[PDB]
Amino acid sequence: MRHEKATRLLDLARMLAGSAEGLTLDEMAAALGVGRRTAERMRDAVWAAFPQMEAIDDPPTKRFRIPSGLDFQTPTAEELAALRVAADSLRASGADARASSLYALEAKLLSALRGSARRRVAPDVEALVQAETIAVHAGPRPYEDQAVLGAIRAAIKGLQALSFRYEGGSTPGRTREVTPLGVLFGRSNYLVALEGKGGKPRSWRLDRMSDLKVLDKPAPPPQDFSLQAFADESFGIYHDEIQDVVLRIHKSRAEDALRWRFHATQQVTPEADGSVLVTFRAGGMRELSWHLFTWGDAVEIVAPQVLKDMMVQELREAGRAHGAW
Amino acid sequence: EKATRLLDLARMLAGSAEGLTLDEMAAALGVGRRTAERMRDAVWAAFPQMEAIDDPPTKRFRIPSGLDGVFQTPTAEELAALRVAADSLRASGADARASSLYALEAKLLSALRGSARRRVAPDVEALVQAETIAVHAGPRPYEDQAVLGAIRAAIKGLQALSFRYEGGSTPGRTREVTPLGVLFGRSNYLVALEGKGGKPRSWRLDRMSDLKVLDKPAPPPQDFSLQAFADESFGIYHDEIQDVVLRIHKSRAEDALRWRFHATQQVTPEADGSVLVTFRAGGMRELSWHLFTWGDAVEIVAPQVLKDMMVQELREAGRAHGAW
DNA sequence: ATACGACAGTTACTGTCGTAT
DNA sequence: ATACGACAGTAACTGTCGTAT
Repeated sequence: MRHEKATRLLDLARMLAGSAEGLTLDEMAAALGVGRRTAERMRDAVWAAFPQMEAIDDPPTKRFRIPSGLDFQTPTAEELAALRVAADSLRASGADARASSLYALEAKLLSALRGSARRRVAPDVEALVQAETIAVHAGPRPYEDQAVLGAIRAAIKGLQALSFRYEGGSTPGRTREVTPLGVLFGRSNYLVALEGKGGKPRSWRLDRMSDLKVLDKPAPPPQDFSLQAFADESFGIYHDEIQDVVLRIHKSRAEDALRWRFHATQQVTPEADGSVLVTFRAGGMRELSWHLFTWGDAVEIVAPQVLKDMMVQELREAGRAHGAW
Repeated sequence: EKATRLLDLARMLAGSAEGLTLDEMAAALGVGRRTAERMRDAVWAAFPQMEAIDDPPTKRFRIPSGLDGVFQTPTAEELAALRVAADSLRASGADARASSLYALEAKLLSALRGSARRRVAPDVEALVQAETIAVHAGPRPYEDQAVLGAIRAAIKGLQALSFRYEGGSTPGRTREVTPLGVLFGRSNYLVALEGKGGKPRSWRLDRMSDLKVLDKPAPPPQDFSLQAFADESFGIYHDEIQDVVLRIHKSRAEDALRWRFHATQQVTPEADGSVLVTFRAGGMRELSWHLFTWGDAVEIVAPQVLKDMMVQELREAGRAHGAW
């Protein structure tokens, strides 16, 4: 028996899918006409592609099977359109990984409708998807190398240390052992991970990570660590000292201020004089100084001093560099 | 990667509903046309029910059945991707877009068999807590289901929409337009033509009320792609389109390389180490806000309207904060 | 038993180029 | 326009063989 490397994967997945009790490596090798070792490699491959694949030990041996795992109810165009423009927005940004997964969810999701449903909602969704676009922010393009990303998620799922060369941060070029905490998709993307004894989480730019390896050591994360909370410690990406920020939006821009997102923790309070008071705690003053720049003259930096300072040092730096003086 | 591209192709042809050209299979897998032929010849062996449909003067190929149910089950990774993309909008402020993906997620889990759903449910939950998307600060989008509902309905009926627009030059006038689409962004906008040969202009959804879908045909142009219109600006605002050209000093040069300024982009390393960035777009304020991010490391060489725009807003805030 | 590498040695995929019905 | 070889040159696949659970 046989058929070429590319199609043997479907052929083996189909086999483990239609087996009740599972097949052993020597059963696969005989059904694939390939022989023990590369059937192992093929079993490898389809487990990668079908994480639903389970193995059952009836010792001494071991049998592998893909259980059913599916039973459809034909969602709406706007649901589908939502999914597509979602994925469209992501590949438009350069987030090829997040986009890929969503395009794959779409393909399998479409295929699972009937002859009728598929061609019937088709022009519906593309009508919608053309009548919707997400504006793309200017900024850095995220590194989404599903090799490095797959390695992170692998280590995280396993409770295992991740290892990589990092070209950044005070001593480039060299191999680093971390406890991976999570992935922070932002301007670029970041590994959130503890390095070394008694560390506290640091941000590792995916742009700068080569040569990942999922080590065989346990690296559990602190039981008290929350990726969200870690992200919410800063106004943007940078984790400075966490400041108490106090801003006063002029009345001219109060309507905006009252329907605006400054931080996850914001309290906005309207004032009798029509101005609006904004308080929140966060690091990332520079990143904050930038956004305040888009408020023009309608914002007063009440607190903290260090914000006031960086706002002005930033201002005068561009001001001479473009001739505002 | 490359062991599953045959299977990635077979999924694409089972969902395409009318097929791909032999050459757009090559573009959605980055393969080169000849390679794709062999992929097609091998998908056909795995999926003999694949139809070949003439669409002159090329062919389409589609799997009309759907795959085996084992190539259809979505993974925890894809499920988690939907959620991270849902929770990203929920957090943004964009609760109408978000609840269609949660609706989709819901109908995906429900379609799993019981014992399968309970086994993947924790794998995704763990997946969604190891990943989060930074929410940038900015306006909380206005997504009134009834305002969006009205707009889409009109676009589906190719009908005129009339609303009262509290903004612009005579606020309160109820206006009748041809709705072309929606630009989701800082706040959200209706892009729409108004009357005889009008040029497309943007309408804030939060400045709309009294939305009626009238039964007057409102056909759009079909040269018009909403995407083209969106990309006419650097951000949201559509003033006169400028040929913007900047040099990123060689200090911040590696960032300039892996940076997105515009869709009409071109960045090339100059000789002295600088990087030259060129793109074509209106919206000079939003652009000058972004150039503030670079501080001293960017010089504006054209246009002067962007320099005057930068110095205006640079001087506006410098006085406001005590800089000079 | 399976998990899994290191590693000669065959071959398969890639793409370019024609010749077809 | 494809459906297809053919054919060098590139790249992985394969199977044998270790060593570890």
